[PDB]
Amino acid sequence: RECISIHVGQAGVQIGNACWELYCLEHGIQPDGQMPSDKDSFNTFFSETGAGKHVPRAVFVDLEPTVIDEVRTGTYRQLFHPEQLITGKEDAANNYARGHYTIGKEIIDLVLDRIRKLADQCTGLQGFLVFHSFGGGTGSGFTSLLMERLSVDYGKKSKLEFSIYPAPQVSTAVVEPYNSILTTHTTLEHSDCAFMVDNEAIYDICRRNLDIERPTYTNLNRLISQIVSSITASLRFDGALNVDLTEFQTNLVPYPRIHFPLATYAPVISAEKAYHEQLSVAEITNACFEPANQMVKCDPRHGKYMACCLLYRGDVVPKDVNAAIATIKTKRSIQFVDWCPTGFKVGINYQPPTVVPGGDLAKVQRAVCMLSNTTAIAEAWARLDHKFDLMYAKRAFVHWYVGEGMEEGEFSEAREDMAALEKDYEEVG
Amino acid sequence: DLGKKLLEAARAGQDDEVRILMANGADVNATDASGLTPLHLAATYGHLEIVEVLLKHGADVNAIDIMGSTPLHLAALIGHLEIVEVLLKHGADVNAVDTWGDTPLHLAAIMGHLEIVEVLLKHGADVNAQDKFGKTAFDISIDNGNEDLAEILQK
Amino acid sequence: MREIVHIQAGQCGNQIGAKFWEVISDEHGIDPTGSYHGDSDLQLERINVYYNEAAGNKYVPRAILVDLEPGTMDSVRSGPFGQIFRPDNFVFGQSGAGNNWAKGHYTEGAELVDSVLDVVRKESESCDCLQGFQLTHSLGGGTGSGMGTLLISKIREEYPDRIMNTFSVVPSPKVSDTVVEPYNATLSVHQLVENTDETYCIDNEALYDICFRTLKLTTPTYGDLNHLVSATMSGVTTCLRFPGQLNADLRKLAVNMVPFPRLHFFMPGFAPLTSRGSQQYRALTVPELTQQMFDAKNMMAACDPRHGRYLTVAAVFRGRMSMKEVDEQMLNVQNKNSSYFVEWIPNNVKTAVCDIPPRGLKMSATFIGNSTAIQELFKRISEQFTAMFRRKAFLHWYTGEGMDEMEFTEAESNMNDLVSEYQQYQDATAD
Ligand SMILES: Nc1nc2c(ncn2[C@@H]2O[C@H](COP(=O)(O)OP(=O)(O)OP(=O)(O)O)[C@@H](O)[C@H]2O)c(=O)[nH]1
Ligand SMILES: Nc1nc2c(ncn2[C@@H]2O[C@H](COP(=O)(O)OP(=O)(O)OP(=O)(O)O)[C@@H](O)[C@H]2O)c(=O)[nH]1
Ligand SMILES: COc1ccc(-c2oc3cc(O)cc(O)c3c(=O)c2OC)cc1O
Ligand SMILES: [Mg+2]
Ligand SMILES: [Mg+2]
Repeated sequence: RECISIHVGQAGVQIGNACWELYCLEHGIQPDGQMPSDKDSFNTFFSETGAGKHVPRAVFVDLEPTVIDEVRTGTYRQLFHPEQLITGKEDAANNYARGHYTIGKEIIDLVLDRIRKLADQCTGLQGFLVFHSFGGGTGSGFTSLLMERLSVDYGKKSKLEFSIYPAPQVSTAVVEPYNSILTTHTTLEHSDCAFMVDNEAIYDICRRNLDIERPTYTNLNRLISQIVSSITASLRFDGALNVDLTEFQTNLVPYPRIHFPLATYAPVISAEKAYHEQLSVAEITNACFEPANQMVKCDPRHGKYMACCLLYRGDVVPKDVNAAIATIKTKRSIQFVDWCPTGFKVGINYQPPTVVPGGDLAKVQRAVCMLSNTTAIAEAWARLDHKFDLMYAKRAFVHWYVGEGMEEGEFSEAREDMAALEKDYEEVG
Repeated sequence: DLGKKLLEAARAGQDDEVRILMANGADVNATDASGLTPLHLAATYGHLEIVEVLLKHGADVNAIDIMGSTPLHLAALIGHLEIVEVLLKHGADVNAVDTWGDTPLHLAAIMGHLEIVEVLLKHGADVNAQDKFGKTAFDISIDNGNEDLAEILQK
Repeated sequence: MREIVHIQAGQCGNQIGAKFWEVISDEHGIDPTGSYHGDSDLQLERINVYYNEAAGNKYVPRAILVDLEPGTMDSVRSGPFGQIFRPDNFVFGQSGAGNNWAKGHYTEGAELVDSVLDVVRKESESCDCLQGFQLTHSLGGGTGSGMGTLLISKIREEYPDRIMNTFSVVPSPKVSDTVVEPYNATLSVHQLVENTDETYCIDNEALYDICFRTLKLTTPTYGDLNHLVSATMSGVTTCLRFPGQLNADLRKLAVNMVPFPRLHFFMPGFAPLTSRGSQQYRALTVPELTQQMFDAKNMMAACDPRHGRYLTVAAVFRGRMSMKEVDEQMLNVQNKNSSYFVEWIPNNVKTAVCDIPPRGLKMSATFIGNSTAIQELFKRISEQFTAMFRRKAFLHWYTGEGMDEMEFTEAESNMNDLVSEYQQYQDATAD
């Protein structure tokens, strides 16, 4: 049962690069697609040609060519279907409206037809994993247009997002709060599960765990791809937890609108510490409840849990996981809502995690990604909504959107949806 | 009517035409529809020789049009330094006030005619004279950030 | 979003335009014949933004040269790079406009505008993905101001989804004591408020003041002034001409700098301020660069930023320097000067860094502010306009060209409305 990954805009494309590079290493696939090791569950993400070439089920889309041209000429110039690397000539100029209406309209049909080509090669297509920024005009506006069209053309298929949530340290546009709220409003009903990636959280982790004083996108993306990989490993390997996209929703999403789980990953160790003492199951599990290791800045102690999955990779004995969990349910004030099993779901993949040559992370014997649905992630929505409110009260910059095929009432409509979402979290909390 | 022709010759700078019309009885103090005299127009358009000849033949150096503008107002606004000098020598009121409350000092300051500002000050221009919004020439120089002008006005 | 079409109109427009092309040609390693003699590939990656590539690795400016006054033709050609421009891109009339906006906008200028539009169309049709136009002109004359704004409006009609950007030189009695210039500038600003997306306000009052009071040049020349202009024009286009993590193009600049369509007049600034042929052991630190960039003395418009509030700011550092040190200094200025940045536009100061410094400097910084203080520049022009208009001096020069006297009142009213709008957002609170 196949999964198709779609990467939209610069952030989505560059993060996709890092992910598929890691995927190839994890499955023993070379940059030209050849795989001696064997020739399996990795077929969910890789098709196979008659010549034994394993090709990602992946589409990359951008409204200008700069970043995708790098994929077309780089290490993996031969990995992807060349027709699944799709570029226009003029980007969305940081404007949701241009990505969704005026510029994105020119290429949406080509993108859907190229996706159809991949879908037609699947015998049991599960759905889509969609990578994109909140802040960009393409990442926000074209993604919501694409998600709208995918819901119509693939009504029964699941759609998962990995969404890059903006931070001022590395942001590019002052209007990123607008683009973030607009795409969240219009994509909410078309997405089943969305893992937000707070650039500020990733930036902080690079600074304090990896000793990188001024992290670049390359630093950020290698860490993000490690975490994405730990999230998608269950789809590409044998395992008992989160084995298809439907189960992501079953396990992590109790109601369709609050479908934003929090990812926490440990351990993150600088590659300069190649002889670090190895951390135990108990230590890496306890680290999953330290806010400093989260992919989104918020405080789960101020919220309630609705779900909690622990995805282990490496030298991890099940009895040690259970003892580590037992400790957590005692020493820790970890409050579940009253209507959810206060149980932790556990998957173990016994292969040790892979690290990419060129990366910043030390190899480790065991790692864990915790996926939890906590009401505390509403703090991230509140931070965005407040920045939206400051500018929108003056109608600052709104004329750029109204001039690009969008109506001013869509701003208020989107913001009311966000208010309802914040209230959704309060009522569960 | 030689008055309308004198008004036109003064504005256009036609010296000989001005001489001829005065020799045939043209009203040196004719006014156009707004009250401008030949001297106003020659002062506005920079015709120094016509200014002097008009002043030689009975021009009222301090005539006002309907907006209270004197010839010195207009010479100071447009920036004709030599004409400013001649008008003052012939008795021009250095502190004449027009309907907007402006003096010649106000107008030279606004337009950045710094040499004319200095001449007006030397002839007793009133640094405390306020326009209808309460502004003196010094206020204009401060509000404007014109440091050269403000220095000149503090002397 | 690659190519820019550059237009230069009138004497001022062609003079500062020529300097621009001299300066960025040198930055991109292009010589006066069009050959690339540089030793870095960063010089060529985005050369197409401003140059067409022709036969035999020769680069030709995408530049159109316009003037009603034929003598401007010859001045450009006699310049160092005068032979680099495409001869068919010279579009010139028989007689200048004599500082008459009406002649530039309505009579002589309107007779020549279609010939300019033909060359513009030719340059535009050969562009891969045209991003928009930049125009250099003065507002105090007749051609650059009157014909310049007519051109803008016409280009606007033909290319409605293309950005229009101007470098507009504002008049000052300190440089030209010609008293109709407030008329021409006010009529022009009326046009620019409606028809351009972004305008760099190059104020001859500020340029003179910098030269006379800071650089100690007792009698500044146009070359002294234009030395400051070309440093500024190079700095504000750096992010368009060299690859940058900021993805810079004219529309993104507009989206991030212009919160309200009419309030699109930028205050530029530059550090270090230098006189030409006057090298000094500069080696400005990053803290000196940051402080000078926000100093009123370094602004190319004669306005005190401390008298208003920054809606948006871009700061472009050029040279080899610590990114971290820049980040720390840039956060410092916002934390100390906190009250000078509007609180209702979060994260409204952007920093860019280009490794490549301008000619003759190891360190440099360029400032682009959308500051409500720019109302001081419009109020200065407005007061001179009003002083003249109330006595109706030289109005016949304009109405004699078919122009109506109500266009003067309308322009003055629109520019005063512009001032009121700046004051409105200067006093607005996030409450
Ligand atoms: N983590 C990460 N964030 C990125 C990357 N590239 C851009 N961003 C972030 O994404 C936001 C900007 O959106 P982009 O993805 O670059 O823009 P886009 O989707 O191409 O849309 P347009 O360029 O406006 O057409 C900002 O918040 C950036 O910080 C990246 O490679 N990694
Ligand atoms: N900074 C700077 N200003 C200039 C330059 N040349 C002219 N000016 C200013 O431009 C204004 C006059 O406009 P011009 O460009 O000379 O006139 P024009 O555009 O050719 O139009 P015409 O009236 O027909 O001559 C005055 O404010 C001058 O001070 C220059 O080279 N550099
Ligand atoms: C409020 O924060 C911001 C301020 C400015 C910018 C920005 O600055 C420029 C400066 C230039 O000199 C040239 C440019 O092309 C650009 C530009 O394209 C651009 O937007 C992509 C972005 C921001 O987010
Ligand atoms: Mg992009
Ligand atoms: Mg000229």
